[PDB]
Amino acid sequence: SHIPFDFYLCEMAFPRVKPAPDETSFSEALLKRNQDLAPNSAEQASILSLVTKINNVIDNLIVAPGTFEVQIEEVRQVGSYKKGTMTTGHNVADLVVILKILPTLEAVAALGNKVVESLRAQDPSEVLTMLTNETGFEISSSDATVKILITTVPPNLRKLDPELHLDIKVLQSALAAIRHARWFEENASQSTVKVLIRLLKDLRIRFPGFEPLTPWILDLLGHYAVMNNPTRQPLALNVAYRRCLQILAAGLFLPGSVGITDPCESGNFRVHTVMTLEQQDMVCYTAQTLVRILSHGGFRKILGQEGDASYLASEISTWDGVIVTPSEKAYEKP
Amino acid sequence: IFVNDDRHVMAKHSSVYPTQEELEAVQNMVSHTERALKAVSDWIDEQEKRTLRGVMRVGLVAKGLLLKGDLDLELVLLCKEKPTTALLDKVADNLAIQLTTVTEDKYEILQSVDDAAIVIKNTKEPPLSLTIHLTSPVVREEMEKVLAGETLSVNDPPDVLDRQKCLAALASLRHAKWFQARANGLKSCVIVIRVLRDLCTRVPTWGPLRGWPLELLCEKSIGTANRPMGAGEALRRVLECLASGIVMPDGSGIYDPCEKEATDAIGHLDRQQREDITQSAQHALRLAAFGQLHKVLGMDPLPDYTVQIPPSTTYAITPMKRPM
Repeated sequence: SHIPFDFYLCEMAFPRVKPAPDETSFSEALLKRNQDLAPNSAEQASILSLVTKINNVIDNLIVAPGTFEVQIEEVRQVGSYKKGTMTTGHNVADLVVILKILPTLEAVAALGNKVVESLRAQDPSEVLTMLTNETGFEISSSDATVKILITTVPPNLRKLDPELHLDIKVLQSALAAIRHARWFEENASQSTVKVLIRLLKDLRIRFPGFEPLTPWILDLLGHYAVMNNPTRQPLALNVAYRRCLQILAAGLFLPGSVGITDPCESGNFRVHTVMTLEQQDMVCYTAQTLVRILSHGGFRKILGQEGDASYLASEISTWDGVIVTPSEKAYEKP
Repeated sequence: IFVNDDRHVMAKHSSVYPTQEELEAVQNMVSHTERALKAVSDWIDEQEKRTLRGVMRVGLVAKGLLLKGDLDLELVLLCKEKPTTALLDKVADNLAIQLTTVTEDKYEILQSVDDAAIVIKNTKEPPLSLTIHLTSPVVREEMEKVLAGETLSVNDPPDVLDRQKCLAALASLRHAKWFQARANGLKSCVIVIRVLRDLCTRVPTWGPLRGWPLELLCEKSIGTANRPMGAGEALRRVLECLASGIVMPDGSGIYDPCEKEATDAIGHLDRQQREDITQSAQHALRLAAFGQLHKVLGMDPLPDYTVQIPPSTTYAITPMKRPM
């Protein structure tokens, strides 16, 4: 029930004595990094192409299944492709397919085969591969992959049997992905939010202290940082990026904190509680170190523009004479 | 929320709160001094028939921030005109006489023209030491006019007291009034300042915050919460504020509400000091979150607090109170 300190929630209470330093270079670096990370045109075209073809086939199966046994209630585009937060080099889109029937491994394989064969019938020259997996199946071209996350209608969930049916965890996560995509389209369809999330994804890769943060937590964190603020305008990217580090450092995701309530669940689920206490400590202490590094002008290292920087979170570093000691673990096993 | 943390903060608070013996000794000496000074004032006035415009408590005595071990008390003596060496000597001399109208306790009276002050020491061991700062609202006006490019027209005694010292004294007076108006009635604020004051003593990294910057930091950070907080949560919020980087060189700093020219109450910290304090609060925050606040407080794990001495009956002031 405790809401940790966030400077950007009460700026009027902390007036600046002197203007903030000029962050033109940081702002430029953030955009350059976003541009580096953003999918190129070829990637954008190949994923659009594959998603469209698959989504068309599935749409058709929905209206005109005919003899086909695996009946489909609905298909939705979800995830990074739908949110506009994809990263270059990972050209994968997700579709959620809600079956009317019980999702058996067998039905999933039949649907996967059915969809890819429809594509091959329409265009024999395009080489695709279709493999089933834990969550449904996936179809790949040489250039792009579309994952079909299978789930089912509500009746069937409380009606599930672990015996022959895809795991409940998988069916629920696919349903959550639809909720997330809907929430995102309505609440986080702002340029700066999508860019910040792409940058956070990258930050997490380069500083594995952030590994416990999940994609949904990053979505919510990016949205919070840009949008949740009394200027009633999206915060500028350089400001929101710093804010992400500050609020983590100030313990947004620590024990005692309300953190961020999941807007796609009932009733008031604190999203960060998917992390263990130890992981909460680590995410916090990693942000705490980076907060300080950023203050000493380490933005290029933080942004990944000066090679590996991961050691900044674990080793002492020096910045124009100032010695920075990384924040260290506080959590203790019971 | 944070029941265990409340317990530890309050236990720590008890450990640092002055004994009744210390508080009685402070009350005694402050009251004697205030009464003696009023007598000095009356005597000057009669010898004229104004010169001394009143005596104000500042610092730890005013704010209720005395802790076990504090020997230093402070008052501000307000003069109608800029105070002079002549007035300082006059006051110091007559004080020795007027004191005998209220007590037989022996007091050493030392004037310090350079400090624009009179220091009084009792004979207890260790002795309490009360500094009487002489100043006038006129010293600020003159300084302000100069900064505003105005020319001073003042037939000045050749011995006006150091304007810098006298300006600092008005500043401490501003702080005391601000403290009573804003910090005192802010739930948990005084308690947290007392505890963090002790922390600043125990942990040299925090030393540079001791006093006004810490008071401001605590009131601001605690006051920005959307609801009253118990001591455990309130302390945590101060830690979160610091952990967020608020005192780092590119942070907003802590705007001094008692200065007309925009002033950072922590602007005196160098880069390494800011770095160290930030890192320390960051670690303390996580210690608190993970059940180890006792380590921050320098204590072993456990198995209206604001008024320390009565307000002056000699120089009674109108009590301002932070709005409900």
